[PDB]
Amino acid sequence: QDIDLLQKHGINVADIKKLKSVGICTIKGIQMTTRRALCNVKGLSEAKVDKIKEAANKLIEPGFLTAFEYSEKRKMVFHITTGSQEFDKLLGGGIESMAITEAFGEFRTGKTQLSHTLCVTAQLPGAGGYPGGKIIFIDTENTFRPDRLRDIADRFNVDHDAVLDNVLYARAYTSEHQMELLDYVAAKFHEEAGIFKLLIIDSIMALFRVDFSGRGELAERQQKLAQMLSRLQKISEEYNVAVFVTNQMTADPGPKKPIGGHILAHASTTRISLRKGRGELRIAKIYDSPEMPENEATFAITAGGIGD
Amino acid sequence: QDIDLLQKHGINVADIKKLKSVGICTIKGIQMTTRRALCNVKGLSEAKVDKIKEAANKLIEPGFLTAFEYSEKRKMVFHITTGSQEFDKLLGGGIESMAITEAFGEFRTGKTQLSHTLCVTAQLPGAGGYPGGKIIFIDTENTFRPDRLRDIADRFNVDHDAVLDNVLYARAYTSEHQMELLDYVAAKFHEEAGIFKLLIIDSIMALFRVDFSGRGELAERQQKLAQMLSRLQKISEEYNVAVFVTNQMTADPGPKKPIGGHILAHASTTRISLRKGRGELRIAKIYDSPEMPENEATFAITAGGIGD
Amino acid sequence: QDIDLLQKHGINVADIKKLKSVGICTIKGIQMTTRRALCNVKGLSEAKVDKIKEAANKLIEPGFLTAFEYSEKRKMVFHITTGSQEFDKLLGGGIESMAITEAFGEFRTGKTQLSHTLCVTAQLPGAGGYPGGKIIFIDTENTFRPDRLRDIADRFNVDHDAVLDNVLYARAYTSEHQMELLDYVAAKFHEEAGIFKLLIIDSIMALFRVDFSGRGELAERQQKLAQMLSRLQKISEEYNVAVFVTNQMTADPGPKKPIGGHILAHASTTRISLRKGRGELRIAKIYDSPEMPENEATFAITAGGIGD
DNA sequence: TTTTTTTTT
Ligand SMILES: Nc1ncnc2c1ncn2[C@@H]1O[C@H](COP(=O)(O)OP(=O)(O)NP(=O)(O)O)[C@@H](O)[C@H]1O
Ligand SMILES: Nc1ncnc2c1ncn2[C@@H]1O[C@H](COP(=O)(O)OP(=O)(O)NP(=O)(O)O)[C@@H](O)[C@H]1O
Ligand SMILES: Nc1ncnc2c1ncn2[C@@H]1O[C@H](COP(=O)(O)OP(=O)(O)NP(=O)(O)O)[C@@H](O)[C@H]1O
Ligand SMILES: [Ca+2]
Ligand SMILES: [Ca+2]
Repeated sequence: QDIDLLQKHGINVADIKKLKSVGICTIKGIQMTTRRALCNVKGLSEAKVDKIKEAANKLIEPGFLTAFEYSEKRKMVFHITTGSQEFDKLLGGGIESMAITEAFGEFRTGKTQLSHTLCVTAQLPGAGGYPGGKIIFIDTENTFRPDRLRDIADRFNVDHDAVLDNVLYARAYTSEHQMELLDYVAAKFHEEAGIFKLLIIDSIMALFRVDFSGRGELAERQQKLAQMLSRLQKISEEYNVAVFVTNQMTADPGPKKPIGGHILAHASTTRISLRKGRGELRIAKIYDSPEMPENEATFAITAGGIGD
Repeated sequence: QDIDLLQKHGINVADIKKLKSVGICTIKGIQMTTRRALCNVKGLSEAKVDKIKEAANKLIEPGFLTAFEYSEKRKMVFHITTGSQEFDKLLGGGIESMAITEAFGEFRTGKTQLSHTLCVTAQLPGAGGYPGGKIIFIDTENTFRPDRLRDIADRFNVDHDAVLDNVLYARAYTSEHQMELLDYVAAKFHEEAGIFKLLIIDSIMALFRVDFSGRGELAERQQKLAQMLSRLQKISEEYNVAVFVTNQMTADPGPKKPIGGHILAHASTTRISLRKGRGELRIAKIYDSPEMPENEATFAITAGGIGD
Repeated sequence: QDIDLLQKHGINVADIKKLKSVGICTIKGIQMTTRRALCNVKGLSEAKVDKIKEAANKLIEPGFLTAFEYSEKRKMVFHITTGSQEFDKLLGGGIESMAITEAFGEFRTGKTQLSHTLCVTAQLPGAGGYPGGKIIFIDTENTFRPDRLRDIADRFNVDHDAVLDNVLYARAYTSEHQMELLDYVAAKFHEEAGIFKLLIIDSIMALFRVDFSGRGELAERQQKLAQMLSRLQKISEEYNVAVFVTNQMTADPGPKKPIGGHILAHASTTRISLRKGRGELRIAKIYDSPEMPENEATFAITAGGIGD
């Protein structure tokens, strides 16, 4: 729902352009920002504020739904399969939409091999009537290889040009670019309404470790990180996409432990750990999930991505 | 792209000299440093900060590329061959640019024999139209021998004077010099734009083991090390060179294990282990690589470097 | 190369005496110690620290040399011959300066017979214009015999008094004395500038085996040892001497193996093994060397030292 | 909230 539906509610059209200057295009963007993010960042009068907060209430309802009539509103969620059959039974059918799925691993356990398989598998028609669409890949470690996507595209028998032209790409150079680029992701989702399906970020803490070193900067690091994860949760519901996030690990003297404190641990919905086993086999295990229990499976990082 | 393109964007020329006093010469140096590294280190003001961050946006784009149109931007990456044919098929053609390749070994497995061969092989025209250029060699163990480069230069039939005058050299005496010298490497790459090709460091952890001994100094050791590896990754993309890094090993009581924790293991792109086999034959094996699988080969440390 | 050249750079003369109280006499002693070894061991302000680190930069250059112009700076390295002709062709002319040469053996293979020959041979004029000088002998096993040096001094036809007065001697009683005595070696090299040539230690691990027994003290043993070997490498370049080190052996159930783990194996430059053969003949073999290949020779421990 | 070290007989 675009924002032009409010100028017929007595709002000036000049207020429509200034709401687009801060990054608000849809009517749910009004319902997520506070009154403090409009009054004290633009600097308008507070009579100018509730005139567009009253106009947003002449729309999608304020109130309550039953759990039964909400459950049929939850049918638009899809599941993007990962590439192997046992790994989908862990997650319940693959990587869920309207959520943040985080898969951390130690050193070589296939986290950019998993993100390269999803750049091909999310373009194919699959289970539940999922039609497939374009993909945005924000990079952090400089480990995206386009000719590695060719080795996976011949396993599913898809042509070379259709795979690489449906994958956007941008490298974030510092931790300010990781919050700069999320303005261009929200604008890219807004134009082609309903085409994009997946947003893959590589290691989100790969740039926070080196830009906020020490203990005197720990309080700012977990505050610039929490404002990013709340933005990723809002984008994932405003436009109905799936977010996949790679994480790193540290030791624990007093035995590993994921980087990022309780703030990354609470905001994430699904948590997977990849370990290394027999040769080219990896072992995946669910820590945190609202519905799936703790179980294990086995990968195979082959020449065509992740298999069995 | 030099930094003089911003004084035509209303910036004072006095701001150009103070940006050079902290080590920023190119326009990508602006795009990598934060706003906190300019405001809270140098004598500048807030309003003085976004005036040069707005001027840097009137340049190379912020936005997104497709993977297909990015793949032809990835043609400027080269590959420096190592000296033997089977060892190049492991890495995919040799040591890649825009990356950090780390080769660790146990005790005598040819790690300064491999770094002496690259001081000759990266000056010769080779595969993919790679023209060859100068080389910077930062030393840590005091094991660089100039008359050892003569024994390798006669194998490729190159004169003595042309080999030794295209190899710079500096010994780092302590772990502060390893971060001091990387200012002079960035200045040396900046003058002759496009001549240097390789940056070889010897054992980067040979000075961190003895300057930060104990467990009360483990937290500072892995924080001064992470700020160095992020600088090596930035230099390797700002000027399009290849970084080669030697590492040592420790035991593992509970069987070897490389020195340097998960921080060196994540920042490195390619990981090679050299073992000792039959006599003068060594055995190389890939652990970590974004594209190449785990396979093995065989060396021969001869009198002319590494052969077959 | 004394430290008085900094009081003409605005430094107080009272700072000159406190730098001598911690063992810094030459300008290269500033270039090897960190900023943490001056700030947190003396307890000065950190404005007092960079005032002498800026004053040390108005001196011998920071920067880069070519390999050709460095190769003529490597002409001051000498070679101390061992006493037999075939054993010098292994090492390339004898025991090199600016390095650490370690010769381990099993039980009776002539390691204090080799260290007694070098107490005479390093006082004689030899190849490459090497003039000969005084010798420091740190003992660990109580096996230095002065009247054994007389039997070797008549083979080279040198008088008795000139041999014994050019050999200093001190016995280290425990593993704290091995780090205590290296303060007096640095002071002895500093007074007669250019007279001393050799520093012979006997078995450096003969006192670390008995003072750190167990596995609960293995982590401290290899950390007090690594701080000693980095001090021996720094002294060997600060004053241009040669270091010779004797080592012991252990078994290997799962066949011998040298005592001292990967830390002694990496810091050592040249590694020789002495085996026993036909009667009074021994067999020497190179393991680790940056330039010489693995080859064998034969000794003869005669009544006048090592011969052919 | 952050960060792994180190072979013996
Ligand atoms: N095409 C391929 N076929 C088979 N195995 C591969 C292939 N590419 C990579 N591998 C293996 O996959 C592992 C590396 O995968 P990768 O996704 O890079 O792990 P990673 O965790 O991302 N590395 P890092 O970023 O440092 O944590 C190594 O074991 C490689 O040998
Ligand atoms: N003057 C000499 N003439 C001939 N043989 C000698 C003489 N002195 C010692 N030896 C022999 O040399 C061997 C001892 O040499 P030595 O250098 O002490 O070995 P070592 O390894 O140092 N002993 P250790 O310190 O316990 O390992 C024995 O075989 C002696 O018999
Ligand atoms: N010119 C040469 N010809 C043949 N073999 C050689 C030559 N120079 C060295 N070697 C051998 O190469 C090995 C040493 O190579 P080197 O690169 O020093 O290993 P390294 O791992 O760097 N040693 P380290 O630094 O302690 O780990 C030994 O086996 C030597 O015998
Ligand atoms: Ca990765
Ligand atoms: Ca002895």
